[PDB]
Amino acid sequence: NRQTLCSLLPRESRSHNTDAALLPCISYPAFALDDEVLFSQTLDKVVRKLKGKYGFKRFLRDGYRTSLEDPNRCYYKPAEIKLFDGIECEFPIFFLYMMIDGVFRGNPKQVQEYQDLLTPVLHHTTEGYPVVPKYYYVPADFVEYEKNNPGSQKRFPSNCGRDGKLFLWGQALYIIAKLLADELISPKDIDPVQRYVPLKDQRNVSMRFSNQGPLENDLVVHVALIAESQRLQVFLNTYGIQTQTPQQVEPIQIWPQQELVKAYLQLGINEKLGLSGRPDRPIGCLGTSKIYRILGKTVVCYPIIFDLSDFYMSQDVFLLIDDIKNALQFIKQYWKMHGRPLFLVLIREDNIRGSRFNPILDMLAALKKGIIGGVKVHVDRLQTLISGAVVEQLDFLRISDTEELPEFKSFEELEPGQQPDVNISEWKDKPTHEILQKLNDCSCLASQAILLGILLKREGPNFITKEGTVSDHIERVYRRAGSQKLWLAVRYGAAFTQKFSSSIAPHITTFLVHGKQVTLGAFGHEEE
Amino acid sequence: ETLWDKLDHYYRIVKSTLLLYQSPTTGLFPTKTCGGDQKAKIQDSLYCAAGAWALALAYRRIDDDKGRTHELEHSAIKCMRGILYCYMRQADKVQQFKQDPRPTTCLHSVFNVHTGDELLSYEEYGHLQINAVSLYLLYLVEMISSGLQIIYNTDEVSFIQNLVFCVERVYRVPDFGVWERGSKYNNGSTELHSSSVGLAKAALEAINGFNLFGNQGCSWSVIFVDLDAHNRNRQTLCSLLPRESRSHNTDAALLPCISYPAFALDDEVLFSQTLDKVVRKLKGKYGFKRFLRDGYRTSLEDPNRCYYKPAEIKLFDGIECEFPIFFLYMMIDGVFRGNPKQVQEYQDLLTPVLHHTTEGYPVVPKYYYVPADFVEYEKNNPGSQKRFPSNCGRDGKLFLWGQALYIIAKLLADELISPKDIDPVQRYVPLKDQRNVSMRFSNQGPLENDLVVHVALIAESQRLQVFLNTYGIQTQTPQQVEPIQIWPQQELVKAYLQLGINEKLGLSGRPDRPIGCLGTSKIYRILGKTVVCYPIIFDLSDFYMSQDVFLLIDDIKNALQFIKQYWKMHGRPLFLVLIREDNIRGSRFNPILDMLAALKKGIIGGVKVHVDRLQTLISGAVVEQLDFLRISDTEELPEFKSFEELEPGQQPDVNISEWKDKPTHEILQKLNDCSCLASQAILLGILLKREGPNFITKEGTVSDHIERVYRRAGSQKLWLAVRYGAAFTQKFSSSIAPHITTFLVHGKQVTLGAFGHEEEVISNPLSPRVIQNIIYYKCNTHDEREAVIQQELVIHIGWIISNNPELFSGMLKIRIGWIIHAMEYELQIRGGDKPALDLYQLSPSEVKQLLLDILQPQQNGRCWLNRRQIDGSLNRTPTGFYDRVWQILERTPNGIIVAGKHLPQQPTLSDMTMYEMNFSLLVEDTLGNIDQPQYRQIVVELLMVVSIVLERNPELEFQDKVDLDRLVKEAFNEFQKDQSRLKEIEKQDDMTSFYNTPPLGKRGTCSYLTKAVMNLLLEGEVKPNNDDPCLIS
Amino acid sequence: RMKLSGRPYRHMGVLGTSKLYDIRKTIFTFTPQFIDQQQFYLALDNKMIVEMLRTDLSYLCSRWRMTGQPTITFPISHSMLDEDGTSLNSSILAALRKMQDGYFGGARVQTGKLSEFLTTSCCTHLSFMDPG
Ligand SMILES: C/C=C(\C)CC/C=C(\C)CC/C=C(\C)CC/C(C)=C/CC/C(C)=C/CC/C(C)=C/C
Ligand SMILES: Nc1ncnc2c1ncn2[C@@H]1O[C@H](COP(=O)(O)OP(=O)(O)O)[C@@H](O)[C@H]1O
Ligand SMILES: Nc1ncnc2c1ncn2[C@@H]1O[C@H](COP(=O)(O)OP(=O)(O)O)[C@@H](O)[C@H]1O
Repeated sequence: NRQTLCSLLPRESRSHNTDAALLPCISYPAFALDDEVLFSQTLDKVVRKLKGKYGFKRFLRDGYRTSLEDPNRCYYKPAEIKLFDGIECEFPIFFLYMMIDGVFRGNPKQVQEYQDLLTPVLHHTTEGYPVVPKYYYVPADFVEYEKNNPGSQKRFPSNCGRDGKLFLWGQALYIIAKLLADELISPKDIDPVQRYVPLKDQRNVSMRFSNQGPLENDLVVHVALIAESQRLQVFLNTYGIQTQTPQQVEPIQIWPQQELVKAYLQLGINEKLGLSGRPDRPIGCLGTSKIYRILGKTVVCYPIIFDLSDFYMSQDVFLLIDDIKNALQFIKQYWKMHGRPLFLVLIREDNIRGSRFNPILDMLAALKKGIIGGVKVHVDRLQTLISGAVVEQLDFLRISDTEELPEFKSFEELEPGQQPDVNISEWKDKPTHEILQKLNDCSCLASQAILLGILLKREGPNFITKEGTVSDHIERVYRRAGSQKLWLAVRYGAAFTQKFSSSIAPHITTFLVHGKQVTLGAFGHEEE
Repeated sequence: ETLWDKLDHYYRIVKSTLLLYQSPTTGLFPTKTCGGDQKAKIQDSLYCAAGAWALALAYRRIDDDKGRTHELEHSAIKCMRGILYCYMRQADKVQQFKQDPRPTTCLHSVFNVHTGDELLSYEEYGHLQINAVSLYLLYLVEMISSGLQIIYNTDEVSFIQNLVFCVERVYRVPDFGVWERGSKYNNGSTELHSSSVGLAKAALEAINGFNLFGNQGCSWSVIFVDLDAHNRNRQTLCSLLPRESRSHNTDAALLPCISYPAFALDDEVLFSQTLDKVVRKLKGKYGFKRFLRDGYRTSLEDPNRCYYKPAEIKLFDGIECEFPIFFLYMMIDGVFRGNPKQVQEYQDLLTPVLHHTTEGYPVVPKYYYVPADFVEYEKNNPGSQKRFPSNCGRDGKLFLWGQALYIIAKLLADELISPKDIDPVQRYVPLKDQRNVSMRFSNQGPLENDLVVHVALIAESQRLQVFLNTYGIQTQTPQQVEPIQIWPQQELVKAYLQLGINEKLGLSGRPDRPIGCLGTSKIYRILGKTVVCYPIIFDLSDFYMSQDVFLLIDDIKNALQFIKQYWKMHGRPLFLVLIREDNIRGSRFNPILDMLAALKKGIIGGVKVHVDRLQTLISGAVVEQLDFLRISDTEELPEFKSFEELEPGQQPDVNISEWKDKPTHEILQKLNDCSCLASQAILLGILLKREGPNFITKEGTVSDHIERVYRRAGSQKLWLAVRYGAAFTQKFSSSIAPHITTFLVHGKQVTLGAFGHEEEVISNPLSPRVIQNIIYYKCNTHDEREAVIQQELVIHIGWIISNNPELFSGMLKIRIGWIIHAMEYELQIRGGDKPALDLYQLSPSEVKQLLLDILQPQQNGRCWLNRRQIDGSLNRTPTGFYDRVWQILERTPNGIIVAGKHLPQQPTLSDMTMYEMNFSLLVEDTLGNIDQPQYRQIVVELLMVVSIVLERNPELEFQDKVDLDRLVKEAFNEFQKDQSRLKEIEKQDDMTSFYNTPPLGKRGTCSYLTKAVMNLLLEGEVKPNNDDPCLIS
Repeated sequence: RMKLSGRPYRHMGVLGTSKLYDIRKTIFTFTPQFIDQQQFYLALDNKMIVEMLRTDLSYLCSRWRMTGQPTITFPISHSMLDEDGTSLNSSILAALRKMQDGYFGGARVQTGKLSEFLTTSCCTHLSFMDPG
């Protein structure tokens, strides 16, 4: 949500480059934006393009209760939106939000400028009580004159109060603004949770600002190198890295992220209201970076970067080292909680196998030096790192219906061709059992994936193979060339077995949250 | 520059010029950076630890601190767990100081930096500096709040509580102060310093309810302050607040109090009145003078003699050492109080006076002294000469307290630490935020005070609840509130006796004093039950004052008004009006029903109240959880008793004198023929003396028959007997001592003793048992009925000082014997020819209305003989009398002699300043021998006239000593002569006519006195003056 | 300030002079004791140095219980050459060739450039040597 608001921030939406609904957000009640430059970039566009004598236009090209709007038709038809340019209704409430923003942000002359603007537009009821008209519309007879010289004509109120019509939201905001302006209530009183953080105080506010402040970001993520086995800890120590096996941290339990997703599934479960619990999604790098107290035990979670996957990308160690750098950089840019983040670098014996050892040791060594990617880190023993740290106490688990506490499994010590010769096209025109013939004469795990992948289609999921169900032989060839680092096979295998990663969907949202749109599809072929 | 580089600059200065010096062992920092002195002062170490902590608060804004946050923070803990060690070794002294706070029972304030052992003894050094114990507690709260874990076990919490029990009673313990000397005179004298009481008010506001374990804390780690003792400190500070003490009208130690670290004052007008005097009278080019007439390391000071001798203090006027640190406090005050131009004005003043060490690190010289060769030139034109630093740093000498304040001020000014960061407990409350801060501000704000006290009318019996309901008041018996337990205050005093009890450190618990109206106004959770306490106003007592219902109704109004003025805690106060069946007996019913009815209406005395059922009133209220009781040693919880439903002569004929000359068994004879409970008290009270405590009486031991007659006439409302009985049985009230502290906290001094007899002066807070000797043995040896009436007036005056303080303005020494005299005279003037009523026969309440009537501003109407007798007897002085007497002494070379006393120009002009409270007491001592009270008013008027003549006419000055009696005699003799010419009155040396003459009028008293003064002044040289140089000369 | 004067001069054996040291951001490697001690006849004999090196390697293979892999820096001095100077001592060659073969001194030895050994060594950091 922070990433989406920021990507879209000077603006409101694809359609509106400014809306006056941004004023309720950027400032009372939410006080959401945490960038002073975007607040000024957003407010200045809202004031400049939306302010009026009688209020702030909700958005430019707005047809609400405009004289030119058709009352019967709910939906404006294409290009109608032009007819409402200069006729836009101006809502006096936005003057009241600007007065509340001024009291909060210490501008005693933005309260006056907008109080002065509201005293004229404010109607009064028969007993003298002020009525904030919801909108001020240009009367139909004067629409063309306003469109010609905008700001010239006189707009009639929408509710005068004596009419018996009152804008209850605006009536309430008059009380909030008038009390705040008259100092009969304090900014602190109406923002008990401190949504407005004055700049000088933008330092240690959770989920928003970090000790370093609003601008500086050199977080030191608290790395803990955890080794799958004692064998690997002793091997890693000989080569320079002190790591701790899952058992050496006995009270602390290292859990896959998925085991926290199982625990959270019990949060908000009400059977009286038919509610179920956290939706089963992945906890990510800003939630696996927290220490949790779940059912009386301290749980630290390995990041989702270390979660084993069918996709062939997992096999490249260089991608793991990069996902570790990429995760720590995300934790640096976007972790604004009180404690130092805790990244646990689970090392599996497969990660050091073969020449993956030299790349992994350099990552592990930089993690020991204190910098991997511009992200400063402090590798240390989990017990020392978890010691005075804030622990999220997950108390919703309780005992609930079952008189037993839920069963949570925790990571445990694992105690001990140049080109495919077989081209797809020339070998798929054949329907022959001969593809099953070359299958016995193909040492290429890429010719095998192409030959044993033509058959996942023409003969079927289980057409018998010499080896067994075809589905098993492609998964054997995919897995085999994944290890032998035979990447043409790993990709013919993944494709033929139609493999998709859990992360494709989570990443396609990075594109979307950032205002980008992804098209999948080849070049010269159907795009989507 | 990166933050790392910006703050590495301060880490180099902190590590070289402050943390190098921290004792490896104790943690305390040394006063002398270079040398063999082993002295670590307590205050300077606290300021040094605060300086390291301020750098840690800055390094917390950098995640890659490289260890500097842990080291700088843990250095602060080291210094603070080192002061605790020094104090914890001297916890034999913390127990002795709670019980007998005294200069020679105090925790030492200078310790061996290397070992933590006592270095200087009580004779060698004035260790009673409660600024230090109090700043230890403000800093422990401010550091534990920050995240710094200084208190480690329950025993350390019990010592911090016992340290609190000591810091609560500071108002009554006079001390040496931040400056270690006491007053400007180094006479070895302790005085109450606004600075020490102000830091104590602040430690107590901060530590009330602070888990000293911090975040890792429970209910058993909280410190509990007495809301009543804190109030007594607030009351003392505010009655000494533009000033610092009886000696100093301003001191720069007020700046550490009024603003960082304590931020104590809660009045913005007094803060400005206090700061402005400090800046105006103490600021300098090189720093702020600690106090005017200060001899610290002055060129003229004798190094060998510790104690300045009388009038030496003049030699130090203009030579005063100027401490650059005060510029740093003013810069910290500016950062806190949002003045970005007071930080600059005082930064600009400090950049020049700041020396630098060889490596470039700034050295704040402790003081800048005028060199000896230039002393006279500075005295002649102060601010002209150049003063040499005291420490240049290169010398190897650094002021570690000033080094630490540079780090705090420079970090705060550079915005590398925030005001919020170094005041985690919010000691500074910006005006706009002065609303809901406990013990300081209430929802209504800083100025508005219409508190609605939550009254709960509790009835002794169901019988009384049903009786009260028939007559209109719904009350609830103690049982009807079943879960809630109503306890006497004394049962909370028993419970609190278990707070801070450590047998390992020899600590005992809260001292056994009374909890008062701001502590019985709280709901308490003691041992799993909710306890609400009846006020101490409802506590039964031997003293006869309890019998007057009108005094109970007034004590109820007086208590609720105190609760309104001085309760600033979160909940609404809870006053429980216990009604006893004795209270409604007889015609006490009509007065009690009107109080109970007004309590039902919602207003009794201007204090709005909400009577309601206790269960509803106690429901969402904050309850103080008294978790210290636990089970402790005994496996049983303590046994606390709670209020339970009590289920069903015209004149004494026998005169003392004519019946005491007799030793006869005949006094025992009339005893059988006296129906007067006043003749019986006089007859059976002669015998408590001559025959003995148990001389057999027909009735039984005499001690039993006077206690029967006292109690009997107490009920029959026979007040002459109740007072002869109380006196003869020598009865003293628990409240005489608590009230005599109202006088003292308010800057007044009580004198007990009769008019015309031995007076005594209680100038300092005293024990009930010392106060009792003063009233029954030392002062009243002729009539003891006087001691009961004087005890009656101290109780009445004490609540009047607390709630209506200005009915006693112009009064600095409240002579209760003289005030009783004014009352006996008011009864005669009121009486007319008909004989005057005997003050002694009057009911306690009638004696309170007589007092309130005599204290009422004398208005146009009474004879000017009556106006004078009342004003003179009350010792009321026209406003500025004391300042005007200074002006008379300044322009009189040989002094004023009144009634055989003499205010000489020196040593007073040399040792004192115009508004010094010490002078007001010297003027009051000089006018002490004036026996006649109307003569005191004429002498007060001559002095007021001499001030107008001297001020209006600047040329005339007295040659010889002014004998105020001779100027008065010459004025009366002129009046005698002029009135004789009108009608030849034959009374001689009778000044009654003179006293009756109005002060100003055709031929009034003020003319005669002006004339006399002018004849004396004109008999001497008329100095040609330049303000209005003579035109004809 | 508290009159503490560093560490007494203690001879660093093979164990101490087998880690790499980070002194003022530049890596310092230290040759064993037996090489710089050329003040008695033992250093003149190249066979002795071979034997001292073998003893040091045998001690290292058994007593190294440290993170990292130990690194013995063995510089071949001019005294380690033969009489002519155009050839190296036979004993010293033989020892070096056995170390290249992986085994010498009861220990498995990996020979290679010192730059390669940074990533898998006990690169302890001497922060007390930084100025200031
Ligand atoms: C509450 C009390 C009061 C208001 C005081 C009432 C005032 C009274 C009774 C009179 C006070 C008179 C005073 C102070 C003085 C008078 C003057 C004018 C004295 C002049 C003395 C003198 C000889 C001056 C020299 C004149 C010069 C300089 C000639 C060149
Ligand atoms: N397999 C994954 N790879 C990378 N990031 C993931 C993965 N699964 C979840 N996340 C991240 O975890 C967070 C929450 O998970 P999820 O609810 O699945 O996110 P989204 O709804 O954006 O797909 C997001 O930041 C998401 O990008
Ligand atoms: N009899 C009493 N009447 C009123 N207040 C009392 C009485 N006894 C004690 N107090 C109050 O209880 C608190 C502490 O009691 P104590 O130690 O006697 O006070 P002090 O030393 O000021 O006389 C003070 O606020 C004091 O005024």
